[PDB]
Amino acid sequence: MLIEIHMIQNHSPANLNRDDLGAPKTCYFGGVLRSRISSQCIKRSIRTSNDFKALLGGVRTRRLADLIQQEAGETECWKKAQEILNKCGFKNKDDNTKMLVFMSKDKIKDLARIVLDNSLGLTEAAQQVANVIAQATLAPDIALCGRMLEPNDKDKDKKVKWSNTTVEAALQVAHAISTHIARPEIDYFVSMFASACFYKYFSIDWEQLVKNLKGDTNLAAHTVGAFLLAAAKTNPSGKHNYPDGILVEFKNSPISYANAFVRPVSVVKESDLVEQSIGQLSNYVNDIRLGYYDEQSPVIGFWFSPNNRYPLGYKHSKLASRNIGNLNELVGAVLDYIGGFKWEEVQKSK
Amino acid sequence: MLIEIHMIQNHSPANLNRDDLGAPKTCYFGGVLRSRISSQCIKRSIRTSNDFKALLGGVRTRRLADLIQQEAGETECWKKAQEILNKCGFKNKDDNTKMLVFMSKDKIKDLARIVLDNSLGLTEAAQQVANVIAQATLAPDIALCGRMLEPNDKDKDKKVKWSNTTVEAALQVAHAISTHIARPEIDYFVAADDVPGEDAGAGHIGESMFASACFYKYFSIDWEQLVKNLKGDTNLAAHTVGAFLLAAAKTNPSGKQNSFAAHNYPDGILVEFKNSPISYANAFVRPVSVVKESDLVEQSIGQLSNYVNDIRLGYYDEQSPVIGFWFSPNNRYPLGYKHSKLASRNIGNLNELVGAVLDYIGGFKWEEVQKSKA
Amino acid sequence: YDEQSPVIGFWFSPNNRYPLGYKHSKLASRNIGNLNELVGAVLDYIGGFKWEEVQKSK
Amino acid sequence: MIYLSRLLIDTGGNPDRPRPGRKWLDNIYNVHRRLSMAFPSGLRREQDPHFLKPFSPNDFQKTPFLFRVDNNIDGNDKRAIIIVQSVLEPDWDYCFQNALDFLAAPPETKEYNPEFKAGQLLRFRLRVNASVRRHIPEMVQQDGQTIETGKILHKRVSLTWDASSTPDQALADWLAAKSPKLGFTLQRCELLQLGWVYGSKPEPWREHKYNPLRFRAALLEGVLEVDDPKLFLKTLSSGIGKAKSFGFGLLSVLPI
Repeated sequence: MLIEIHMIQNHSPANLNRDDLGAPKTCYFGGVLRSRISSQCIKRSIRTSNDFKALLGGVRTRRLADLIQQEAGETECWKKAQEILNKCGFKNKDDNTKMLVFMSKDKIKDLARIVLDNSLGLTEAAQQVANVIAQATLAPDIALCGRMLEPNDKDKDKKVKWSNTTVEAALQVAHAISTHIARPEIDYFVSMFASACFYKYFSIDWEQLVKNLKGDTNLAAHTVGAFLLAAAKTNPSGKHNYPDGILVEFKNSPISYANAFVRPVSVVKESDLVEQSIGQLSNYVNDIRLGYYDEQSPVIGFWFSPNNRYPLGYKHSKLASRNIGNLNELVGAVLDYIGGFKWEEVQKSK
Repeated sequence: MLIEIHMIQNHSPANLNRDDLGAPKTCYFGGVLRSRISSQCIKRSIRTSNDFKALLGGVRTRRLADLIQQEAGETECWKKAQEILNKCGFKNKDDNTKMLVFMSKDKIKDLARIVLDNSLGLTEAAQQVANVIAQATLAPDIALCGRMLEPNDKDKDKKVKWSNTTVEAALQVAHAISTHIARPEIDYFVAADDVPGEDAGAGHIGESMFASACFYKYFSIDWEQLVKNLKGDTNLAAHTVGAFLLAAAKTNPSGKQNSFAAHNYPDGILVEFKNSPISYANAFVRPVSVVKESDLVEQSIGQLSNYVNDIRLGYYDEQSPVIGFWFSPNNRYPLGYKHSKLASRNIGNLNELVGAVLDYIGGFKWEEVQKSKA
Repeated sequence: YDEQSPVIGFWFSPNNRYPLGYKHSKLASRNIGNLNELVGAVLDYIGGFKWEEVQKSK
Repeated sequence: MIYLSRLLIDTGGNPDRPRPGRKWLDNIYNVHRRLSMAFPSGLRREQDPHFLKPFSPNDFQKTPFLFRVDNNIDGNDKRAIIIVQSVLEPDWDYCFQNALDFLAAPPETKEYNPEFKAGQLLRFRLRVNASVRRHIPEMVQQDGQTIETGKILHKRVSLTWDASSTPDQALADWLAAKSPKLGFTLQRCELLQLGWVYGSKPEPWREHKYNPLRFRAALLEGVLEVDDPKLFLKTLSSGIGKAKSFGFGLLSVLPI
């Protein structure tokens, strides 16, 4: 099945994304301009957070020869590794390579073992190195973010071959869009700034996560729980600012509630921006509940608010199965629907 | 009688269809730039969909001999099949023939029998393969999208003859266009090298292009040609129509959707049955401009309502009645907001919209139509 | 030409969606809002042929 | 009677159209040169009044000029903002008479005059590069193993903080430490841009060379208090930090 998390959060502009010109990212949605948080920004912010630090099993390196010279101790295995990587296909422009390698933190030792071994030639070393960095997949970060690693062919030996160096992603993160029109800064041609209301949509494929992790189940459950905790407990760059409301549902087809905010939630009062947005979401959800979700497989959902402050049921519609107020209880409630999955026993897996 | 599906669907910021340079597909309509989603992409997303997976009896292959080997068993048949296909009219310059064969249907077992038949030589075996490729004629996606292949006459020794291949497809898909000015945006991405380095550290600097738009999609199914292309089997025809309607209603192109997840659903579906095909893209010749007290989707539906009412009143023939089914999600945006009841009925859910479409088509239902998997 | 032959013209738009010019009118002798009525008016000016019995010619 | 105006840059629209303004802002020296030429010497206007000659900076005059790179006046249009000030009269019809593709709207200018009082509140945005002059051990080659000599190189390291300190109050403490020297006192300030700023420089048969210009910029905003009005008039049009000529010293005179 597919787990979909729609959260409403308040994010100050001092803790957001930027383009090459220092501008906060903006997108044209519904004909009006909105503040945007890029999907890769949320992805790396979840990756480098404290909650996901136990599952940071992947590395993205242009300088792999430095990682080769981290455990051997002997000085003279840096140039040999560089020539091995050049013969595999990765160009030698500087101490770093020209391509980005998505690796895992258990084959670096094997790479150093192959490099330090002097009983084999350069071509067989390149073949063994490709066999190493083509199955380096057993990492939850690799499973979530996906991988597309690909070598250069003009500067590669004709005998060394490459296996399937492509792992398809299991995480579909939408670009976060502000429900309101983005607040203009004070034009200077004449605690400080109000946080913007952001809608985030994360889709995780359970099946794609479990074939990306070679069938390992409790590691994937720990990955999902830590991802939810990191999504509700992060702030991209800098820096509790808890999300205003989290809806988690489980269906077989992806659905985006972004069209709730085709009409901007244009509220003059600053304190009414959040709950009105929640109301708008409920309206659209109800329509998507009725206009598309009948028969076949009914979808169930769990709603979360800080101590149940902002409900989403319009006080009569049971479109959310339960409204809970604890984030860890939300993680437990979404873990046990997939089957068993006690959160207290899932942390003992990488 | 002609089945017509018009859809209004607002997408989140994404890049559903890209060119070789990564730019989203634009078009110049009404003198202004619109976001374009190609009809081929919609056709593939329909064909490679969850609901339209029971009718995917159509394969487009250059690796034909490897399927022959796959279902031929442990016997080695690649070389003889390659020679037979070479003299049949499919040249081979590598480990792939340069001829996309839409023989499609799952009678690969017949081609296997001709290939492994150690009783006839290569010429009449090529003839018996050629007369079984020409009689594909089945599976719903060939009735929807036909064939073109014409062997090769710089090869294919003249002792072997060939038969008809063209299927004369019954599905017409317009390229989906936006109702307003295309707004393409630059996105900045970095790689952010994980290990510490001497510099600030970013493994890759580059640009990506995306956009957000409200698309109008147009599908036309010629019911009689679709029945003729299936050689009868009206139940398979109705299953094709219903699966096409449901799959087009819930599917999106998979281009760049892992980072631009925009699985939004349509807000307006106008299904109309009539003898002549009509495209309402002229409704959006003028771009939709956002008004302060309404949204872009509602304005697009209003412009569609105005143009559809004008078209029905201006092209009305008493001997050819024109009807309409209007579906909105839980009646979110009614079509005739101003004065008119344009559609014969407004329908709140997709399932009985499909059921009413099948009721008009032949009075068939959605339940017993499922049996013809083919 | 403004005299002798007066050039009779008919303007058809779907439900009069587009008027033939927002300037001074009477450029077209009849602003017809239907195609079948335009065919009937054309056949009437050709000499009074109704659409029904010309269909029986072939 | 200071000279405050606005230059307006698109940074948007169709990505397929090559926009020379976008690469104009993506380097320090380009905007520095273009705004430096924006106060030409008076004899050149008498000689060539049409901006139609190969220029030379020796013919130009030198003034401690300064600008500000901002963006995003919203209202359904992303747009980029250049705020310039110096001491002499600039010209905008002379400067961008062939560079209409650089801008997205014609520039505008009015007369502005600043006033200051004692113990009066203010609102400000500044940009100062994080620069701490330090003695470092040299670290060169990096060919597999580290190699150092006893020489201690002298440069300006970017600001670093201890692991038990967030960047926010670290830069707040920097601004609090630098406040009483320059002539003001604050109660709180907000960090909203910490990052890296990159550039390159050409210099004099000869060749051209590229070296990555490096600056740890820090743009802040919000609520200023003063201790004396006389300690602020010498701060405007001069700068308070480093990279003074590079556009890192504008005092936002918005008393509110």
